[PDB]
Amino acid sequence: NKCDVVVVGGGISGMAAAKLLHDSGLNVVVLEARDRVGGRTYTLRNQKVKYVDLGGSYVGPTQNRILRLAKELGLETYKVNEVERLIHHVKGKSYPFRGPFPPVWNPITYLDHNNFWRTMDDMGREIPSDAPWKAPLAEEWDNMTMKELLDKLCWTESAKQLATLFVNLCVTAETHEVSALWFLWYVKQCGGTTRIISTTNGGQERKFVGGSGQVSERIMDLLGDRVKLERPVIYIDQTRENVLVETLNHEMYEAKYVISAIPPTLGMKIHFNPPLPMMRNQMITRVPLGSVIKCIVYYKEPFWRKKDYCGTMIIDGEEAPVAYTLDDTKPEGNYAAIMGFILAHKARKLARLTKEERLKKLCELYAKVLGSLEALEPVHYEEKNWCEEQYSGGCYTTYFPPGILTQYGRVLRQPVDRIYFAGTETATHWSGYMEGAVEAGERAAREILHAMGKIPEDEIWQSEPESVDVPAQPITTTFLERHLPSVPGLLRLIGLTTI
Amino acid sequence: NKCDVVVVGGGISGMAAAKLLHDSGLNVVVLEARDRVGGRTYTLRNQKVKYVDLGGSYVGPTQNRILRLAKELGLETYKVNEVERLIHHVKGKSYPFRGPFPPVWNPITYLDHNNFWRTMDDMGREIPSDAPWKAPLAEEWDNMTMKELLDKLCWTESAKQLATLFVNLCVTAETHEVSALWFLWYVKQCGGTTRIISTTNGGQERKFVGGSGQVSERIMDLLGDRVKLERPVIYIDQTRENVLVETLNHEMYEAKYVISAIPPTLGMKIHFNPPLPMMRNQMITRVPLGSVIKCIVYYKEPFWRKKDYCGTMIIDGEEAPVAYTLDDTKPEGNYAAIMGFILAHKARKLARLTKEERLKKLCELYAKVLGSLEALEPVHYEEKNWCEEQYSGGCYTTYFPPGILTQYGRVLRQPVDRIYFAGTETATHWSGYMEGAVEAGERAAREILHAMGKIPEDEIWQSEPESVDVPAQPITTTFLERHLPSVPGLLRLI
Ligand SMILES: *[C]C1=C([C])[C]=C2C(=[C]1)N([C][C]([O])[C]([O])[C]([O])[C]OP([O])(=O)OP([O])(=O)O[C][C]1O[C](N3[C]=NC4=C3N=[C]N=C4[N])[C]([O])[C]1[O])C1=NC(=O)[N]C(=O)C1=N2/[C]=[C]/[C]=N/[C]1[C][C]C2=C1[C]=[C][C]=C2[O]
Ligand SMILES: *[C]C1=C([C])[C]=[C@@]23C(=[C]1)N([C][C]([O])[C]([O])[C]([O])[C]OP([O])(=O)OP([O])(=O)O[C][C]1O[C](N4[C]=NC5=C4N=[C]N=C5[N])[C]([O])[C]1[O])C1=NC(=O)[N]C(=O)C1=N2/C3=[C]\[C]=N\[C]1[C][C]C2=C1[C]=[C][C]=C2[O]
Repeated sequence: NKCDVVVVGGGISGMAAAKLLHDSGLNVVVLEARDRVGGRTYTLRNQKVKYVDLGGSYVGPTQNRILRLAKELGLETYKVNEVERLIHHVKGKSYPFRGPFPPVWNPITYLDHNNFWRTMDDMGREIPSDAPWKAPLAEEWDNMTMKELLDKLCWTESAKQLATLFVNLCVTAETHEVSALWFLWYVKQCGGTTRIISTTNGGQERKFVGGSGQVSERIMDLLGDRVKLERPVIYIDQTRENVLVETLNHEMYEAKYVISAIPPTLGMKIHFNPPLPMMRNQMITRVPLGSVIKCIVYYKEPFWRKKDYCGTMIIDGEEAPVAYTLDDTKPEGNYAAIMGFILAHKARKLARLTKEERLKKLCELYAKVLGSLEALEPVHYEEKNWCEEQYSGGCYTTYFPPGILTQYGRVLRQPVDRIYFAGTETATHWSGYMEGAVEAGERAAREILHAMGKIPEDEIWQSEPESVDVPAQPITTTFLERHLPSVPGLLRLIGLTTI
Repeated sequence: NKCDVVVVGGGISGMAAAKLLHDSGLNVVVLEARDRVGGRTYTLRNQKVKYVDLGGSYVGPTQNRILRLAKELGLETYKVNEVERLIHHVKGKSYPFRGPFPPVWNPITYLDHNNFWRTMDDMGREIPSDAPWKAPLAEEWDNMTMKELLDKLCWTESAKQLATLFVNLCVTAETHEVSALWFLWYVKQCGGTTRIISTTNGGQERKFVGGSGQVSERIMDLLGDRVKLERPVIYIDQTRENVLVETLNHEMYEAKYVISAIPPTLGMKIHFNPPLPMMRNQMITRVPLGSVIKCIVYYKEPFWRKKDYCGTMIIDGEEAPVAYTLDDTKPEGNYAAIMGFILAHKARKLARLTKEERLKKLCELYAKVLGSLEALEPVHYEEKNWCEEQYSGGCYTTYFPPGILTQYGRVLRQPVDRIYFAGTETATHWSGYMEGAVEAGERAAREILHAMGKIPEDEIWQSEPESVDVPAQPITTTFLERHLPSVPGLLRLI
């Protein structure tokens, strides 16, 4: 029945909002639709895998909020294996390489590639993290898909192919489905292209020893019985003095304040009284989540290490079920495993097959890519298709189709009376990640502490001190990288010497 | 509690599905979220307007299902006023014309305009009505917004402006928000561009004497207490023998079968057990509805008629709140009124203003466009912003963004166990219209009669005889129209 704040959803965002509110002295109830916490993070434990993240997993430098929350809860990180060579597989052939980026040899191609990654960052510098619709060319960029932007920028097929795979990997969606403004914002707010794509020194450097699921789990341990499992919220009433929140299993909760810590579109699953304002009413129907299957294939040993590969594969082409892999072996060197994502339209297509048919297609790809028969000899397999989840809607996160971010963007974290909004989609730094869930969660909680007159307005957005355990190297460019011209740029320099 | 079929939603689609099922002898319950029926149709009555459709309104030839259901319920149509000249207002100036299409004088422009309309129809002829994702070039067309198509096709800004207005009017959405495939399908499935845009001989020929809201109303009359108002469906259980449907106000219903007669995306408002299959689970998050405000300004007389205008204005530019108008005067010649739509991003912008501020912006525009002071002298005003409606989501209908129709399109009317799907979005002829709501309703009903073994498989999709009251003239082109070249075409010949 009664409390200070009801928090809808017990994902990392929800759970962090509740921990902060509870730490301040308030009575909080967490209402969770599922028979578990973690939401888009999930750690499976059985004797074959010991543990494994089937959802959100990677953390790295500049993500200091999740690093600190998890450290306070007693968790450690280990480094993802990047000791040996990465592999770029392209037109059915594998090209090993070190350093974060696959090298490019053809000099026209090299100019195209260097110029695309650079323009992404150039364009990002014009887009404010906390208000992407305020970019100078916001309308123009939002009225274009990433497919159109790529068609314009990329003067070689090789760059366009690589860029496309980047978009798919990064946002689990096709280039033609996403707003250019949105995607450009999404990359910028993670610290730019290098930070977002890297293992060493980037978004993929690390994982939690024991799995990311322990973050949500351990906050539930702190909160005890204030977390209610199997309580899908169906109904929110704001017409009376206190807010009434109703659940499917028929309970009623009453509070001063609500934090909604669910995917924006999952707000649809709740009936509102009074009705939502028009903008939010239509916004929650415009913001789908991408499609992905996360697959892990176990082997008796990390056999790729012996051929001097780390396990990272960037695999091109339509025929490949999985376009990106990472070593998923434990710190100890056991439970050898390759993690792979089946992305976007391929998550839709290959969902038709059986678990076993997917296992096979993957082993056959890895065998081809790593050039190793051993890859046909898996000891175990685990997969999750996030597309089938009623209480996630997809993964990793929410994408914005063309024309939406500028028309409805401002509305995402605009409070509706006594409803305040968390969830990683409303974050301003690493939105779409476990990091952004922690940011949005703590900031929504702090918005309420302000409404309650417990803290000053200037205390709502709070900066985070850098992890001492996971420090960030700065992102460096070279002189040439900065100043070498585009393909159209070389061309113009040729039409000018010739005259 | 118990019955044969629960129909979720009491719009025209739901209501037609229930009428048919009940006419067969089955026990049907209609569960309606609102305190009224009609859904996206709504007739307001007060002394000032007598009656007015604030939602779906127009009907015309080739829409035989709505014509017939309405005739059987005792309704009549009248013809929308198109006796005097239409007006094309372009770059701040008004160009009156007769015939369906605003004429084009500059010969390069003429070739661009003729070609754009013609390509739309050519493209449509390769898109199957009942399966758009089976068009030969389905992926290509679906991976492109209408904005990209228009940028390719249109070699003059005048054609591109006119086409863009056409897109906004027709689907209440911006050219950059919509799949090319989807919009091209939408137009073809209404009989092509001429059919969809015309008054005389098209989708805008007619209205119902008394308002279109009487269709839903009268069916509720027939069904009496089988219609439950203020029952938002919150939960559907298919795990047990009979389907269990729960409502917000706390009642439980039990049936052999469910028809869902709501906007696809409004399916999100319902928790399912078992969970929906993956494709539908995601699909219902990918399919928004457009944004529109329907506005009707009353005048003591239909003054435009005296200046030899009918009331139809096609108004260009960003500054104009309303891009399209029609005469909304009653058949008798009284309650003079201009109906106008505020479309797409203009619905979102102008929603910030007050009712009165919108009235003024509109009167000033009409005064300018009709060139009459009388337009500044309104006697009454009514408007509805469909964007604010929790149980509609927007109007007129659902649009498909790029890449969605081919990836999820096959899933819209695929039954989920014992749930079958109606609502105009699942129609194959005038989907998006009251006509499609009737088609999808009767066909979802007939799918259940088949599941029950009451009718053969070949009787699920049934053809409709032509209205004798509202007959269709055939769509004609001229020799020149067919064979005159594009702009790039003239160029190549040079
Ligand atoms: C799924 C996923 C996967 C598979 C993967 C990934 C991901 C995911 N990610 C993401 C994450 O996870 C997220 O962000 C988080 O988790 C979110 O959170 P939040 O905000 O809190 O929310 P959620 O979780 O969802 O929660 C919610 C809750 O609620 C509930 N509900 C609903 N409804 C309702 C409820 N309740 C009551 N009532 C009602 N009505 C539910 O149930 C829940 O619980 C991630 N992240 C991170 O951080 N990391 C990672 O790793 C991840 N992952 C991903 C990754 C990827 N990566 C990649 C590779 C390479 C690359 C990339 C990217 C980019 C670039 C590159 O290069
Ligand atoms: C809104 C609108 C407007 C404003 C206008 C218009 C329209 C609209 N339209 C459309 C119609 O109306 C539609 O289609 C119909 O109505 C639909 O129906 P259905 O399918 O049945 O569905 P609905 O209505 O929505 O219903 C549903 C129901 O349900 C319910 N719910 C929900 N949720 C729930 C429920 N329940 C229980 N539970 C739950 N959960 C709701 O509430 C409801 O009731 C139209 N149409 C026609 O036909 N006509 C007309 O007029 C119309 N409108 C329009 C028009 C326009 N036009 C234009 C001008 C010129 C042009 C155009 C177009 C194109 C071209 C051109 O040129």
